[PDB]
Amino acid sequence: YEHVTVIPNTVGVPYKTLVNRPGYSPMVLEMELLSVTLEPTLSLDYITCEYKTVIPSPYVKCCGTAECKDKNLPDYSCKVFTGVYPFMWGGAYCFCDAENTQLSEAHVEKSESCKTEFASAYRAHTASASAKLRVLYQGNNITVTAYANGDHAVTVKDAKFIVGPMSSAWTPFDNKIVVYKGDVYNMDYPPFGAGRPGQFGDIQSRTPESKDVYANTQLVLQRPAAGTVHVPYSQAPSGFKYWLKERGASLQHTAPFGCQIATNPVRAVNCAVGNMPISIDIPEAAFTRVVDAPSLTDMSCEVPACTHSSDFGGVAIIKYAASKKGKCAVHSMTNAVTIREAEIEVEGNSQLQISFSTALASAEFRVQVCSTQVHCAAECHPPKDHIVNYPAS
Amino acid sequence: YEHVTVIPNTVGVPYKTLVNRPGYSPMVLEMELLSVTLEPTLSLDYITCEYKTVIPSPYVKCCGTAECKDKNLPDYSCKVFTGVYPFMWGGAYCFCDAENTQLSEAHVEKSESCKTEFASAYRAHTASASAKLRVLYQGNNITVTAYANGDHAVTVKDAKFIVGPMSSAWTPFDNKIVVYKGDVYNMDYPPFGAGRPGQFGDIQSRTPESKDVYANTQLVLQRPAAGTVHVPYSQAPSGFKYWLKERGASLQHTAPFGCQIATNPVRAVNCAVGNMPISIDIPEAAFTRVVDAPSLTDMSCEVPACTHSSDFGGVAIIKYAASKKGKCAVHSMTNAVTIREAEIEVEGNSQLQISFSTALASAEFRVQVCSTQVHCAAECHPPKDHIVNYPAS
Amino acid sequence: STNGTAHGHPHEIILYYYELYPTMTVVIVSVASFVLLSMVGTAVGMCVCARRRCITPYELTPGATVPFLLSLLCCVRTTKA
Amino acid sequence: HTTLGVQDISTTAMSWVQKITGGVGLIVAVAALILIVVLCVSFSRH
Amino acid sequence: HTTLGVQDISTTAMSWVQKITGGVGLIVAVAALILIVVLCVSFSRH
Amino acid sequence: LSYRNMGEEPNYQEEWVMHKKEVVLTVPTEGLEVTWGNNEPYKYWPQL
Repeated sequence: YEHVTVIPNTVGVPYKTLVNRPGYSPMVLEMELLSVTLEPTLSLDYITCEYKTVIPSPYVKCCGTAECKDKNLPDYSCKVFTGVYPFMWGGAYCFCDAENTQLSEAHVEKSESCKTEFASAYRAHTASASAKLRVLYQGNNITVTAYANGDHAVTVKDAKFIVGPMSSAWTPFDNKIVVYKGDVYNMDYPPFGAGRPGQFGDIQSRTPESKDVYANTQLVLQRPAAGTVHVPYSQAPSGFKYWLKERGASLQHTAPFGCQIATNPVRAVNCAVGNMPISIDIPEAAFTRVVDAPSLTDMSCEVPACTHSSDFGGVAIIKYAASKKGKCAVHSMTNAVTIREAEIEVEGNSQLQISFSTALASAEFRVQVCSTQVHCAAECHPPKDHIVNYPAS
Repeated sequence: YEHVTVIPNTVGVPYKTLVNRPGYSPMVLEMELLSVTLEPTLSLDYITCEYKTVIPSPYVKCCGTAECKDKNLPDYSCKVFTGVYPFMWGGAYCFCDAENTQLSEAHVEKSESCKTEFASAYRAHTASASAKLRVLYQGNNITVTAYANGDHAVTVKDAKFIVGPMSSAWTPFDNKIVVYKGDVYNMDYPPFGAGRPGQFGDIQSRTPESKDVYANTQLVLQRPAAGTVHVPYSQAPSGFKYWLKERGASLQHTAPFGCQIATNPVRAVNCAVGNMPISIDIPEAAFTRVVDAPSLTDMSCEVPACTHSSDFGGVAIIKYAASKKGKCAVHSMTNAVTIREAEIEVEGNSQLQISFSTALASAEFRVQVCSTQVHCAAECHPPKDHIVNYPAS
Repeated sequence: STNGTAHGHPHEIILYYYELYPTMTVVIVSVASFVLLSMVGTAVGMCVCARRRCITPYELTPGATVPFLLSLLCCVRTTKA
Repeated sequence: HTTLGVQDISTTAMSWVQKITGGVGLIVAVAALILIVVLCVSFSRH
Repeated sequence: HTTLGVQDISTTAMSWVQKITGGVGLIVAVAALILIVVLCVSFSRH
Repeated sequence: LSYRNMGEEPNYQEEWVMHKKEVVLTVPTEGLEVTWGNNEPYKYWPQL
């Protein structure tokens, strides 16, 4: 027997459903969402890391002129300085006084760390559903973990479970995201080949192992000091190193609805929003004909104690007259009151104690025991605490 | 100097643009699209193949009863047949006449072929476009391959090229696709754990090397023949084998806009539709001041031959009077006529022959040679062919 | 938290505001205003109807006074001088 | 759970207040009709 | 490149036909005005 | 010291505590999550 039900996308709240197969005794199932996964479809634009300013030994031409060769390298910079007289350990390196030159060449490359220390620039398109949920089937708690697409079926205790498809459609991620180790940031990063010096994206590469790189660092060579062999330069500091200090809190801490952000793959776990359908194909092996059950007559409902709260703060005693010994289902016919007991045992002229939860001060509710209904009168009182540590219906 | 231009998304048609930097002599660039692939992500749902009905030796219990054991196997079927009297080579296998039983057990597994012969069920999300543009820069054809997002910059001959972003987003693939070897089908396949017998998805597995499998084949054991040892059964034939015969033509043959479908990884190649922008940052080293050019005067235009077609079916001779020897740009000031020549050489009292393409029968067009304009009168005739094998403006 | 006593009377009624709220009370107040308007409209209609009754006998000549008391407060005071 | 749009209890008390409103509306409606009736009587009298 | 919306040629001939239409419209417009003028003359005469 | 609401509007706030400090934080119906250094986040929920 296929049972279709819709529950809100709220983790930690137990929801009860009445399964009524015609000709068979009613069944009550308790369902609770333990966690809800939203995985977005990603497309890597580029990756950013620390840059390496590769500077070789300067070509000091004694008694002559050196010439710059235009090289096809990222951020390639070249300059020749006239009238240089450099000094070494044992004296002057050159013979001439003013007829010497120094060729200072430089270029920007990806640092050795880029394979380990890097930030990935992703473009989030669409996302999917998928999460797990528990359910008390036949007086035992069972764990069900499946994709919330409404296609992925999972069989637990000979019962087929179909979760989803998700009602919404909200995600904490934007159309452009940035991922560093275990932190995800909603960033409007610069496009590929449009990075600025000193900012996030000053060095852009396709993958941490990629060959060709983009570099905009504003590298300019300076004239060396008097009698000194060195390559002085003016360059904007690493944009990635600066961002790692001035990025702030990630989505894990800033996202609404209490979203938990996980990595590898990047997805949002536990997120309250919208509803979710759940189909349960209960086997006929767990059903019992009505005839095989008992009836009930003259019923009276007395409420000796009631406190309107999030938990079952109400106690109710129901008197009855049963035809025979058997199991009867207990369910509240009022949407404001919820019963803790799913099924109880009856015999003849006896009584039953049930725990109930309600929000109303004056509660007039109908309780369906087996196939017969009884009216309950209750005057519930306010609780001592205004704020509670657990969610309710 | 940054030059922004918009060309239609049409492969095989050359487009000419006039680059006019104030104070510098005009420049003509001929661009032509080469290709425009399209790759879209895809999350493998499952894989389907031929199934294997694993049937062991039947347990024939002579003078006794055999009992079925409930096994956790895909499509596990068990049955015990009473009053069996089987025969072998040397006579009867059992002593008793009617007190014998036969246990017939069966289950469905993935065939050995599943590693080789299989169809993959993918879920297509978003697509990433990648191409190829030919540019006649400084009398030489250059190849530019970049992402059409309007961010990925490529430098060829010291000129920065920015392609895109795309005007439009159409793909021949739907949200659900099926891939078999080199053929892609737009199929609305059944979800994981919801396959029907005899249909595509009767056997569902995560990967061709996966351990656990889903099976719905409608397998029922039958009673064996009189004095015969065999396991007769009724089962719906392989859904994958049936689909391989009744699938029809793939996307490669049915897709619009003349799409070519490639595999490993799947993606659409060659597709027209919409326009595309192109930004070219031409270096200042490829520009020449105007003061370093010449002029012209008195110019008559004679058209000895014209045939209105997709190609340059028109010939035009322009007479002139030049001040000095230099290069002058040739461009049609009429949007209906296109000139093959971008630049020519002038001297003094001479002439020039140019090739032109037009659609109109009566063509009155202005040709701008250097900085002076000339009126051309042409009476073009129809071509021999009604259908051509190359696109035009 | 915020206890929502029952009453009474009224009193507690306003206490509930804190419990489930922003709103609630304002809508009730609007309803009360509408009720007051209905009450006021009825009274205005009643006064016009009272005129409709005193009509005819609005010309002149003896004849109430008379039924002018018993007489819906005008009636009289009205008959007289 | 819980959380929802009323109205709800608390019965009795609730009825006490509700009963106070709308009665006067009925009164003025009846009075209006009665005034119309008398007006028609005058119209007939003329 | 052709593939555009007209109109275009063929001059002369084209003018021959065009000139035939609209002239009568001008005539009836002028006549209308003249009739109004005469009407005003009558109004003045009265 | 960092804190956020467990609802639609998280409103993340961060501060480096160095001296003796007393902090008063409002707890909404959805809940308030407070992280104090390297300790596991403390969850709080107001009672009716």
